[PDB]
Amino acid sequence: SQSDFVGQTVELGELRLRVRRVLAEGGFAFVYEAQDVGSGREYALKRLLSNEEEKNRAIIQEVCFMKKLSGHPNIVQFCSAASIGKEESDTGQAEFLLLTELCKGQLVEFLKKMGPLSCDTVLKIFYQTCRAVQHMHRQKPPIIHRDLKVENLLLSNQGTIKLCDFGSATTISHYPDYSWSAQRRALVEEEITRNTTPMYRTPEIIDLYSNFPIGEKQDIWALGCILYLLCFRQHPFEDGAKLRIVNGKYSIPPHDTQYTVFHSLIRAMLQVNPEERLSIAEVVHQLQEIAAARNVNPKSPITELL
Amino acid sequence: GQVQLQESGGGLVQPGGSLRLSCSASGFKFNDSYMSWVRRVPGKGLEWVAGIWEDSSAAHYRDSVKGRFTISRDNAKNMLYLQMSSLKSDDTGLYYCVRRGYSGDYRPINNPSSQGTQVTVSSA
Ligand SMILES: COc1cc2ncnc(Nc3ccc(F)c(Cl)c3)c2cc1OCCCN1CCOCC1
Ligand SMILES: COc1cc2ncnc(Nc3ccc(F)c(Cl)c3)c2cc1OCCCN1CCOCC1
Repeated sequence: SQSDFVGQTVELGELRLRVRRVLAEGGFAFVYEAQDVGSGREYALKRLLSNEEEKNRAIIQEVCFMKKLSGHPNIVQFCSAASIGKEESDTGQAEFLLLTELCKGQLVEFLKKMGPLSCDTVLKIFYQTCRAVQHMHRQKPPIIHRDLKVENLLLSNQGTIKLCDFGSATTISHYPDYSWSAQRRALVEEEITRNTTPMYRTPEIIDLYSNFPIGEKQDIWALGCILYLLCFRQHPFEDGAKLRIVNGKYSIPPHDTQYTVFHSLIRAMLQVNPEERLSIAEVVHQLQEIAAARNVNPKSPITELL
Repeated sequence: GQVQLQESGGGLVQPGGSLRLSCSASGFKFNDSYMSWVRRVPGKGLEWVAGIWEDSSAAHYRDSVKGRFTISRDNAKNMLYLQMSSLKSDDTGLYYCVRRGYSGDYRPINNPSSQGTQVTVSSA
C-alpha cells in the first residue's frame, strides 16, 4: 500500500530518508514528506511504481526539466533522483524516486485561510509566478509548462511562491499546417482532451482547424486565467463552456474598482489568437511598471500569507 | 490542537562562556515530534540551529555550532534542552524551540509561535 509506506527508510545516494507523511495522492505516484537521518533536512519525495514506459519516460523527462530550471527563486529546487530496474526492485515494479525541497504548502491552502486580497498581494503572487514561467521560456530549447494553475503554485518556507509540477511540460511546438490531414487533426484533439481538463483548455487546442500555433503562448492564456482568479475568486471559464473559450467570451466584473489596474493585463492575456497575446517578457515589464508606480517590491516575501 | 511551547534560560552571557536553554511542551505528543532549536539573529532573520530525533537516535546541528552545542530531550517531562558552550558574538539572537526540522539552507519548517528567550553574548 502507498499509505503503508510511511515509516519506511529510503536510501537515495548518500541520503537515508525517513518517510514521515503523505503530502499528495496522485493515484500513480504519491508524494511523501521525508527527513534525512544524517542531517535532519526535510524534503518532498515523489515515488513512482510503474511498468508502463510512457509514465517512465515522462518522469525521466520531468527530472531533466527540473535540473535545467534549478537555482531559480520561483521554481522548486531539485535535490536528487534515482530509478530502480524492474528486475532489481522489491515488488517487481519499476521504482522511480524524485526528491525536491519541501515547501510550506499549496497557495490555494493559504488563500482561503485568509476580506479579499489587496492589489499588492495579487501583484507579488502573480509577478513571482510569471518570473518562473519567464525562466522556463528563456531556456534553449524553451520549456512550456502546459499545466499552469493555482494548484501547482506552492508557498515556500521563506514566504515566496514556488512553481512545482513539471510532469506535463514539453519542448516541442506544434504548428497546424496545410499539410495536416483531416484525421491528423482528429487524432491530435483526442490526445489532448484525454490529457487535459475542460476548464483549463485553450482556444488553440479546442479548434484544430484554426491553424493557431500550439506552443509557448499556451502558458500566457493560463496566466491570464490565474490573474482573473486571484482578483475575482473564480476561474473565468470555470463551467467549462468550450463555446466561450474558443470565442474568448468572458466577463470582467462591471463595477470593480479595486482591481482596476489589472484590467489591461487580463484582456491582453486572454486573446483568442495566440499571436495577439503578450509575450512573457511583455507581461513582466508591465508588472514591473505597476510595481514601480505603486512603491512595491514584487519579489519581496508575501507576509500576508504566512 | 493547541500548541504551547515555552522557552527560558537565556540572558546576558560573555564571549567564550556557556548557557543552558530549556523548553516545555503541551497540547501535542512530544514523543512523536522531531524537535529543533531555531534562532532569530538581528539583521539576518530566522535560521535553524540544532535538532534531535523523536527517540534521540540522531542529533543534528548547523555547521557554525557543531562541536560547541549539544541538544537533548526528556520525553517523560516533555522537555527540550540546549547546552551552549564557547559562545561567540554570532550566537546572539532570540531562541525558540519548534516541531519538525528544516529545508534547504537551514530554513526552518515551523515558524515560531512562542515568545522565545533572549541570548546576548556581550563583554559587559
Ligand atoms: C506541506 O505541503 C506540501 C509541500 C510540498 N513541498 C514540495 N512539493 C510539493 N508537491 C510536489 C508536486 C510535484 C512533484 F513532482 C513533487 Cl516531487 C512534489 C508539496 C506539496 C504539499 O502539499 C500537497 C497539496 C495536496 N493537498 C493534499 C490534501 O488535499 C489538498 C491537496
Ligand atoms: C496538462 O497536460 C497536458 C497538456 C497539453 N496541452 C496541449 N497539448 C498537449 N499535447 C500535444 C501533443 C501532440 C500534438 F501534436 C499537440 Cl498539438 C499537442 C498536452 C499534453 C498534456 O499531457 C501530456 C502527458 C503528460 N503526462 C504527465 C505524466 O503522465 C504521463 C505524461
